Amino acid sequence: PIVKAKPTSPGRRFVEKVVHPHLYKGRPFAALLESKSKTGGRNNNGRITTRHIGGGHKQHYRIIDFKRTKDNIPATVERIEYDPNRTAHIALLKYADGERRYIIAAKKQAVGDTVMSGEASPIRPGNCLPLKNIPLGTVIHNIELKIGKGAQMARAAGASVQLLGRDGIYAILRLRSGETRRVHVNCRAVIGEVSNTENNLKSLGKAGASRWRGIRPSVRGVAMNPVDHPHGGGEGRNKGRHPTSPWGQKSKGLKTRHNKRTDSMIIRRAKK
Amino acid sequence: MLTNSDREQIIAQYQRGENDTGSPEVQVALLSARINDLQNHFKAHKADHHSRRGLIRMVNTRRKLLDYLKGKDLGRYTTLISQLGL
Amino acid sequence: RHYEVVLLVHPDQSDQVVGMVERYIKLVQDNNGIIHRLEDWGRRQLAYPINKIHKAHYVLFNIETNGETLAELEELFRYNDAIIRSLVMRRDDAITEESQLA
Amino acid sequence: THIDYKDVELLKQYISENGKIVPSRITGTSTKYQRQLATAIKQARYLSLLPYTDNH
RNA sequence: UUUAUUAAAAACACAGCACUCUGCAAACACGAAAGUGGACGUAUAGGGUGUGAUGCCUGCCCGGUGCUGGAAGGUUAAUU
RNA sequence: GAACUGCAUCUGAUACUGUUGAGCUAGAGUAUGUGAGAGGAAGGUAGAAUUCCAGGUGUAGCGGUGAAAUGCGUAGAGAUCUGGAGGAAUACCGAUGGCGAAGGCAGCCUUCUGGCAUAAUACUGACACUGAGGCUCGAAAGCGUGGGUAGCAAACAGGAUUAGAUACCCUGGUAGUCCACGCCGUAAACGAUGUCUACUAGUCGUUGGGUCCGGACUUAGUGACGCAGCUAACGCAAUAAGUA
Repeated sequence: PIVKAKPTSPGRRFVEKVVHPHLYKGRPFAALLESKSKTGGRNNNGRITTRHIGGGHKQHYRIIDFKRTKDNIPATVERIEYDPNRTAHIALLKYADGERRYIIAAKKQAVGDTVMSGEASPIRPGNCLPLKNIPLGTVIHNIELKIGKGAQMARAAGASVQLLGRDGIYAILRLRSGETRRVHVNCRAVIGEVSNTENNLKSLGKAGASRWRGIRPSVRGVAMNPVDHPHGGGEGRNKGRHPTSPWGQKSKGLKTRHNKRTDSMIIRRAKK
Repeated sequence: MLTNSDREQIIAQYQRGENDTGSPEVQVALLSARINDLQNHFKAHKADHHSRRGLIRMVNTRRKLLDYLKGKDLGRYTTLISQLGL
Repeated sequence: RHYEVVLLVHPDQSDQVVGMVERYIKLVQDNNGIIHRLEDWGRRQLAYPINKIHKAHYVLFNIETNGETLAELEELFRYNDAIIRSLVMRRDDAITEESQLA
Repeated sequence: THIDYKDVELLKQYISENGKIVPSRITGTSTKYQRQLATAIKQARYLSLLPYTDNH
């Protein structure tokens, strides 16, 4: 849940942290770990290709099994760990044969329960099933887009999808973005909603809390000069121009979707 | 809730005589078990306000009976709340 | 606690209803349950079209079981895809005599 | 005497041609049995033994 | 935090708020492309824009210019 | 002289109050069997209907009003048929009917759960009533955060009516209404009638019981009348506004 901080300091007056006393306080499973260094949002040309990235805490990469190809072999949840690489929690699995893996953790998933993968699996949070073996109306996550590729959609804290139905070899889904989508019925999904449902509910409280996460400050375009931003310029405060990115592209309703090969996989979107 | 099988067991332990079921000790013992049993119902239904008024009533009734014993037989009172943990 | 459950099976899937009933029968009898009545009403003309069909197969069977097994039963009915409707009752007594519908 | 939701033949004469429960001022049934009459019809309607209305 | 070397501030940033884009080969950015970052992330995420703790709040105008949706009609390129 | 109502200290009395010992069951409770109920909380589901989206038929209107107009419609509306999405409420039953301390509570089903009504036996033996402060609960509206959003609809926009019309009427329409968790603590929160006792003509309904022989009686509610009595009058009148 959330826990407000006492206003003992001005920097602590609006710190509202998410606290989970049920998650592992120890260190992650060593063998499922990878070194991972910050990039500062720079590509192989050394250029900033995504701004406001840089800094933060060193963190390992936990190798999450987004594929779940160990079918018909039961695994028990050894422990639920915190993951710095994502917002969701991760369950340490313990397969019958002793092999240990990390998966995204469902909200309704605790330590000790058994998780199954494959086609003949119970409909319980944690199990990974092809979209044809999942009855309509259940809440799922970790949605595959290609067969055998691994989970792509609904992988963030609190993510969930509504399996609306089937119209042949596709499965109609309703994503949290409000977009109705068809996906091949042979793709897999995991039952339940993703844990850490109270993540959006938090409040960092101070500028240094965002610096701890690798985020650098962001300078509004109207705070610039015209040589740096289309919004730059002016004696005093002024916008003067239609809102636009520093590269000259509208940011108040201009739709930017170029794909014409996936255009037939999308039923509709939602207007609100 | 308490069943008949266990309800008769509390009476049989706080008997003041032959099949009395009316003494202050057996009544307070029955209310105490009933009150503790409903603690599980109100942990899952805290918004239940109409049932909780009934729970307060037996809490109030148990207090009245304990006041009566304290005024009637002090030894019968200090011993009874020692067993019931009140 | 006695329970009276009536199932609505799809007419197309009425060929496995005998194997469907015994699956629940064995489930209840396994967990110290007693089947006080069981009858197959047969194909019946529905009063209104359910799921775009006009005829369906009715199965009634009064049972006695615990809460845990009833939860198993309710889950099976919902995920069966052949039971198009179900109605579970709590009966104070045990009913054995044949119902007037059969 | 007693009433159940499986007395569909008996429930027919307590329901009108368009499917509404007949009021007690017409049939004259007791208040106790009308309450049992109403819930039995309501359950029989759910099981599709009796129509909610005469057009569906 | 800032005008290294006349301006340290009411300027910038900031936690928070809103709009909008983006269904993943994501949008977006570097690049001539390959290859990258975004991100071994996945809409509780990522980008852009504005505003700037908090408290009370945030009225009217879609004529203009944008943006989004629609296609009855008018006009309309190469080509033929 | 009387009086100074008083105060003090002794003595006597024991009907009542106080304090105590023992006992009793008639007030109040307990155990056991049946019964009724929109009592409360959590989940699930069903059928109508509205709205929206997509198609088929079809063509010039639809909608609305006291009339109109705004609005929708030749980009194909309205009507009609077939699908899909979604939210909210639960027609009939339905009832001076029921349950709840009040506020309130209606499809159906399961789970958790409160009180009440009822015959008999057993039991405790005055454990009672009321209650300043206090605490709890407490319609609707409203507020906070997070979801949802079909219909209705404050505000708002337009059309009318009018001298004007910041209204009534019309076409739209956002907060709200819905959900979760918290605040708020107020209503003509009314029976304008505090709670608890006992007693006082009667008549006719009705709900849940019970006991007798279709009736009769007895209970606990809920009504319509109507004596005595009360009331300024209205009126109340065993559910008192009568007698205490």
